[PDB]
Amino acid sequence: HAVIPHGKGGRSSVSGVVATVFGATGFLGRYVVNHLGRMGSQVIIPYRCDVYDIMHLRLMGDLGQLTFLEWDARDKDSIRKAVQHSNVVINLIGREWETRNFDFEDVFVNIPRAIAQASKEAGVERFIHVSHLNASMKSSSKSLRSKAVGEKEVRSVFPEAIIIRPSDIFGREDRFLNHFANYRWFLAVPLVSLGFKTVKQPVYVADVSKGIVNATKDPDAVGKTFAFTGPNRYLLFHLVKYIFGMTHRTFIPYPLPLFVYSWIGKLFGLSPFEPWTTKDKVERIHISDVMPTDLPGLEDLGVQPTPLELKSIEVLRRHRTYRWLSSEIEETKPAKTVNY
Amino acid sequence: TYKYVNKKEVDMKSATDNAARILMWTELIRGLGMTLSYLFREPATINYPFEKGPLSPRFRGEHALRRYPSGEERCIACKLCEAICPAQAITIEAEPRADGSRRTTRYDIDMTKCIYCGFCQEACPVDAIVEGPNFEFSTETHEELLYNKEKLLNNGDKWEAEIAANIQADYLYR
Amino acid sequence: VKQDMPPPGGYGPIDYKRNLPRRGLSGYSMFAVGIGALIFGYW
Amino acid sequence: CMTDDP
Amino acid sequence: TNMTLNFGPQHPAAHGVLRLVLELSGEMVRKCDPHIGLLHRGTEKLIEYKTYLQALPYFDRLDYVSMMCNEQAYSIAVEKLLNIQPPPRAQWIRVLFGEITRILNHIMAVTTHALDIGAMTPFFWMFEEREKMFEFYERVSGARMHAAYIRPGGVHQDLPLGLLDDIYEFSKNFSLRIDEVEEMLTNNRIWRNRTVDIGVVTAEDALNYGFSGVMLRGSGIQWDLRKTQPYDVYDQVEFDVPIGSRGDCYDRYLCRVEEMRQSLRIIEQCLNKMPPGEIKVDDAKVSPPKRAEMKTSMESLIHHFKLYTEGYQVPPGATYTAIEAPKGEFGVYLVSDGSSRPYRCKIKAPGFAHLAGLDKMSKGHMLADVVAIIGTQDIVFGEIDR
Amino acid sequence: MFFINILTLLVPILIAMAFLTLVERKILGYMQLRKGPNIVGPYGILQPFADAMKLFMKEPMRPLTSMSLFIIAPTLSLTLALSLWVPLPMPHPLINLNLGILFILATSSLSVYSILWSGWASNSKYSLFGALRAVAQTISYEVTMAIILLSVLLMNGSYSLQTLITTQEHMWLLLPAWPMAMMWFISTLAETNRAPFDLTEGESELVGFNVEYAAGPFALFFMAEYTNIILMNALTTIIFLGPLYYINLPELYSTNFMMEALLLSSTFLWIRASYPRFRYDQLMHLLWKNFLPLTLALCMWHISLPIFTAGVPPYM
Amino acid sequence: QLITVDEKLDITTLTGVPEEHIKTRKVRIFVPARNNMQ
Amino acid sequence: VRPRSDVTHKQLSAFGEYVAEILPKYVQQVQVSCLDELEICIHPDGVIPTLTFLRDHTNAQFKSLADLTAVDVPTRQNRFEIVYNLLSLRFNSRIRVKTYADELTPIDSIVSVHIAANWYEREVWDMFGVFFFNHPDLRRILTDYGFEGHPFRKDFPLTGYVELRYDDEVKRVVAEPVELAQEFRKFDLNSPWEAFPA
Amino acid sequence: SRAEYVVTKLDDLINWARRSSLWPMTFGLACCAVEMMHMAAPRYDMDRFGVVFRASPRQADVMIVAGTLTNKMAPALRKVYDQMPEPRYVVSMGSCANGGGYYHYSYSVVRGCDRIVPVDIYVPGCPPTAEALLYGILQLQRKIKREQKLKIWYRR
Amino acid sequence: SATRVIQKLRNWASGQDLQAKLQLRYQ
Ligand SMILES: NC(=O)C1=CN([C@@H]2O[C@H](COP(=O)(O)OP(=O)(O)OC[C@H]3O[C@@H](n4cnc5c(N)ncnc54)[C@H](OP(=O)(O)O)[C@@H]3O)[C@@H](O)[C@H]2O)C=CC1
Ligand code: SF4
Ligand code: SF4
Repeated sequence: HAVIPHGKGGRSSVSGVVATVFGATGFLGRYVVNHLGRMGSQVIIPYRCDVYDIMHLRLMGDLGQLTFLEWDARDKDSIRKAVQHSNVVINLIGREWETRNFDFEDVFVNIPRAIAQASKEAGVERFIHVSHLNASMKSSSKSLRSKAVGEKEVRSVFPEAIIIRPSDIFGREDRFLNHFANYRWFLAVPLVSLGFKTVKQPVYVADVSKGIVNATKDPDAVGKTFAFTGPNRYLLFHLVKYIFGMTHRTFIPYPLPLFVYSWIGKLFGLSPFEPWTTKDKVERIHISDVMPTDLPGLEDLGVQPTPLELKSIEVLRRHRTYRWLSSEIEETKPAKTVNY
Repeated sequence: TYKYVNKKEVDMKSATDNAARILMWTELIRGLGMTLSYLFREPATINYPFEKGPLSPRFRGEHALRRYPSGEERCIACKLCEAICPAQAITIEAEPRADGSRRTTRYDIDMTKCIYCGFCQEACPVDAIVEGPNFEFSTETHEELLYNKEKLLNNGDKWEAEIAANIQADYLYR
Repeated sequence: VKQDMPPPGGYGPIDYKRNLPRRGLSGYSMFAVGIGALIFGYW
Repeated sequence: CMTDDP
Repeated sequence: TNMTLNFGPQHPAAHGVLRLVLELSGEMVRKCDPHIGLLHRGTEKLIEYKTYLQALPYFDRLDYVSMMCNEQAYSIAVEKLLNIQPPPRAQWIRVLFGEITRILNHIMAVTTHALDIGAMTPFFWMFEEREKMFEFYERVSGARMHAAYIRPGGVHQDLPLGLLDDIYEFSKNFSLRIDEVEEMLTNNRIWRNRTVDIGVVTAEDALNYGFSGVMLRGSGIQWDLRKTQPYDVYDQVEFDVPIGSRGDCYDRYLCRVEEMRQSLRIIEQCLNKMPPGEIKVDDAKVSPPKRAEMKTSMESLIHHFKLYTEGYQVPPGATYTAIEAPKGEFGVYLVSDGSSRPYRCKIKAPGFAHLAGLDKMSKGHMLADVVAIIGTQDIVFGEIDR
Repeated sequence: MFFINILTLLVPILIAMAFLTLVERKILGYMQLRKGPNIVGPYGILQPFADAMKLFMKEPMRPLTSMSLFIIAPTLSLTLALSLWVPLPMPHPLINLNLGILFILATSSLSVYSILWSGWASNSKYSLFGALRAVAQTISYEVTMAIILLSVLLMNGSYSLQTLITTQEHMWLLLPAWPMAMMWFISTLAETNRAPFDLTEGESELVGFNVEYAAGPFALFFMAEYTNIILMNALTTIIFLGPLYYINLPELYSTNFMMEALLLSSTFLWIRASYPRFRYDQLMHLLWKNFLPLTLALCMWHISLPIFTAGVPPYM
Repeated sequence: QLITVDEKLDITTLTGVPEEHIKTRKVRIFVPARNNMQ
Repeated sequence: VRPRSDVTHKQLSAFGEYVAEILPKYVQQVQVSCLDELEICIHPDGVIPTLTFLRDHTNAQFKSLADLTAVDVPTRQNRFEIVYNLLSLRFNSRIRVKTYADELTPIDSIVSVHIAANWYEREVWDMFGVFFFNHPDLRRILTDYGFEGHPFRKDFPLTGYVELRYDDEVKRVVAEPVELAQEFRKFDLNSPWEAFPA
Repeated sequence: SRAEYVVTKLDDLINWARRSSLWPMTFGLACCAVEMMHMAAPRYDMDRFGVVFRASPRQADVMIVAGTLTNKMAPALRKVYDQMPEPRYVVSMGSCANGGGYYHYSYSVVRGCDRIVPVDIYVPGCPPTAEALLYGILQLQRKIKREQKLKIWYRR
Repeated sequence: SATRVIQKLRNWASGQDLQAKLQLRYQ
């Protein structure tokens, strides 16, 4: 079972990767389908969002490259038919807010298991499972711990299943960068420990995507637990200010106990419509980026990471004002890098 | 022979006439009368789903492949329908069917490429490809618009009765 | 076999000229009725 | 109105 | 940049797609540099790769308000190169549908002009009449517009049995419909203002910038290629060119309403005097054989097969043939090698010249004036962009 | 009670305001040989409610612009227009104001800002050019609009709109003062930016403050314009066409007020379809050259008619 | 007055062709033979 | 058979000599072809002079420029064949003056003689690449703003080398080398049998 | 009372409002524009169905791309698609915009608008008949009717 | 098919006879 790769390399060409991608509608997802579609791969995108929302993905895929299937996580049968004819399964199912009808376990461990489980029954050559970086089975945030729980299980349902483990991602439409920039509405921008001792290493979304895609088309990655990290680390302080810097909005880092702040996250979490901050998110935000001692991701998988400052201008531009909208990054001052 | 579209005394009667035209907007009132008049005319619109705008037999509409009464598809893959298509829409590849006869393995009209010229209707010697009456085949996805032999043959079977009547009415003219 | 052709003797005649009618109350008469209305109203 | 025959 | 402001491609005011990069000191236009090619599609290069009969459908699309009149220009051109001329009935047909098409163009030009000006009821009044005309096209060609009826050797198929009668009922009444528009716009106390003395073009300047259309006729130059250089049987009919004086948006308009009137005079005649006969040349060499003949006679099948698959095989030469399309002089310069597919086919578009004049017409004019002048040139971006 | 009398006088007008768009999209239709909207609901009665719901649901995109001079502008437009119905004297008014017409003139004048604020807020060229011209003709027309009223008042004796019901107990003020009615009607057409005078929404000209306004903001001005369309027509139906008043039965006043207002509201609908739009300068050429000299002179005639015809109106 | 250039007219720089299709494309000048069929 | 009127063939021929004598210097060939159309062929340097004589001569007033075009015969050393078609509302006739221009040997501009040519000359530069000296503002008219290559040249691929699609990653339209999903089927149509020239 | 029911009904209302009043912003590139002006015209009144004659790039619910989307106009189309509200839709009209049409192999024509704007209903025909557009606009109305945005919110 | 009164309102308002040249095509 395979498809000889013919063509010159662009759209309307063939690469031979038929791939179910269950959580494509996501920020990371959007990018994964982009490269897969650019390369000419056959992409099956399972969806449970309404057809109007899935429209953005149609255009990057060539005619007949993208197939959309109706799928429900609780219903095992839907996952069954999606992987019927795929040979690569990529799992990006994740959320930050435990929803009424889906718990962190479900979105991270429960569902992503059933999926790979079926994929095996199907006989998919490889499964790529994505879990957050620094995910201990004991990490504070229920999210991270639960994700850790999953990367274990799925091994047993699907052995030698690649497990890329990305850091918080930097990209347009990302949270890491937009969240902080959107603190503008808040007059003061709380920062636990005044934004210190939680060094963070962002990674451009595309780098992550390209990396993921390259995995699909490379035999070197099997059972590998890569870690796409980034080109430079940062104390949360510079990051926050830098953001506000490009956004050209004032910065008032304010110390606020994580204790009390976990409570603020609880407050937003209470909100019915997509809580903006999450008790877990808060914790995750402060969880310091771990140093790298694992299977190299970017570069190792073939893409050289892209510095944050380089594309930050595009992600944070929408947050500027009438005039600030015309400033460029090189006249601006780039913040210092703290490896710690 | 030519004509001057706009090629051109002052008397109280005249002036008073002209001044009244400017002062009490007499010609403007004339224009209002015309629109009030139609307000009273019967509207020309048709209930679109219930009543349909009339199309006579030559209407080109949607492509279909016909079959002989017996049940043998008319096309014999001479492939000049492909030759004369202006848009390169029709793609035909053929091979001798086991019967030994000549038939098209693949006949694909790309309707998005097709500009509905109706020359294919013209060119076919057996008149296998015809411009069918239906114009309502709008589709949610681009792929549905690309049509293979099975869709066109199915289109042919569905509309054969009217296609036969339409060709019956217009063949003397051709 | 029959060919659509003009009816025998030709068709009837069509209008190719504007038939816009120059119909209006004469200006003096128009002003007088109006001024008379204001005079009655003022009284 | 392609054909005036029902 | 004197507040340079793209008229913008998406604008109801701009026919189709026109970026008019205009520098306006407040509400006065200092300079208009129209941008074109927003609808270039390759029509001239594509034709080189297609046979003569499969390039006929391109001409309908060049300026599709005037669907057929354009075909006639290619027809005539291909007939000249072959030194073949159409049969007598076909000629009258082409003049019959040639004129019907002129009306269709003028109903568009006059009513669309008003919609940009702000009068919206004339468009609905005359689009119903248009609709009725389209139906003629459909019952003759099969398509409402983009017919492909006028082919290089005559028309494709004789008129349905009964069309002439209906092209009469309509013609018998259409006049009143033009009359109505009139009672609404010709003398409106306001149409005149926005149109009168706007975009006056001198006579010498109109010839110099190659205007060649109503635009020339409106300035008082008397030139109708249909009377000066008769094509088809427009010679046997009798009509009056509507020349204008004090050429300005209002005067030319009056001219377009007058040719709508004169075309009804030409249509009447064509119905009164169309001859019994064939509608396509009898040279199977140029015109495709009748389907009864190709299905019973070998020479006819061979001629049907070769004509549809390969082509006319026009003798080598080059010709510039111009007709009087509703917009103005539409001409095809068709260079041709002995091959069945053309070598070059520059389409002269009445419109490439007219737009150019926008600059020399709209000078010291307000934003609203520019909208009025694009209307008085009947710009269909298909012909300009080709 | 007074609260109930605020629902009535508001809702009723809002519901009627919705039915005007419908009677606009059908009367323009039949004039143009088309049925107009009849498929949604019965005879299109549910049509106004339908797009209202579509408009509010669609995203109110805030341009990459002010965020207040953007949201203040529609609120002001709806607030002033609905407010000006407060003192209108149908039968007897809700809040009778001794200087009532000055209230109506002042409240109208404030709406010109909403146009100015929306145009500055959008921060795109089409909006600013449109607003500057729009503000210009609105206040230009205000100058003749005000003088035309001052001529009226001097023959009414007071600024209170309630007095005209007693002034017009024998004859409409159209018979006298018809020359100004026409000039009040044309000015009412300019101030509601309706057709003959609608270069603001001129589409071919400046596609204009509403350009960047979509969804909820679009609706509020929108609602405002149409309510105004009625209010100004209603002021014509009190000041110049005086509906018959019988003290014993107050509703025949409102019944005829209903009939005359609807017909004159129908008239600006009919004007729109019938006429092309005037040029920006052609519009101001009319007011400053054609109308202002007529109005100022006829203003003097209305200070003289009272005195030498010993008809000075009774104050109060 | 005319100027002298011994440089083979190369106008590869003006034609507007992508670099790949000017350096990797071999064209053959041949007189077409006849389909033996005819 | 077309209704040829020899009356014309002669009168136009006679004018063709007239012009040839009046401007011996630039006219290389003059020929009234069948179809009764006269074409005076001029050396490229005679662009200004030959046109001006036709625009302003009492016995030959050719006031409007119907068209300016450039066939491209790749075989011909001088690739382009600029053709100017002119009409004479006074003598109701048409003449075509055609010159030859190579890719990098520019022709003079006639915007002076006829301002109609302001646009067509820009059209010829954009499509064929001929350059016109003394042109007021020569710049691409029909092609895209960033288009590379002159399209109507016989050596330019129909489909071209670049096509546009919207890319989400970059959220902007982006060129890519053309990849077609059904190449233009190049039917060979010439028949191996000629037609004995009448 | 089951909210699920309460939700469906509510959604329907929402769908009825958008589906009854679709204000189309039409481009009129090319000619298929003439066949849409016919729809707006009296035989086939678009308004009767709640489709407004025309609106600006903002207040527009649906964009009808009529005509060839040439490479120069391709950046604009997008801009205007990107300048419309959150509930927006695109009805491709014409073989010249469904795919490439007679001009598919040209160097200046984008082979389809669905390469530049996501397309919801493709209306076929070189001059797609006005009735056919009307059929296409009516199928967009059935597409909207089926959309169930709040029920997915509730079940998400 | 319209009452003569309503029809008259039409002819009067128009100034010519629409009855002779109607918008409704008939057999
Ligand atoms: N920066 C980041 O976002 C990082 C992400 N990751 C991991 O990478 C993955 C992708 O991230 P990202 O795209 O931002 O995540 P998103 O929040 O964008 O969600 C990803 C997709 O999962 C789908 N989804 C969510 N919940 C469910 C459910 N209960 N059933 C079915 N589908 C569901 C969503 O579809 P819909 O919304 O239509 O339901 C969405 O399209 C995540 O799983 C995350 O754990 C790791 C590190 C950093
Ligand atoms: S022409 Fe008629 S028969 Fe010959 S191939 Fe095309 S369709 Fe089949
Ligand atoms: S599709 Fe046919 S009709 Fe519509 S634009 Fe392209 S060519 Fe003109």
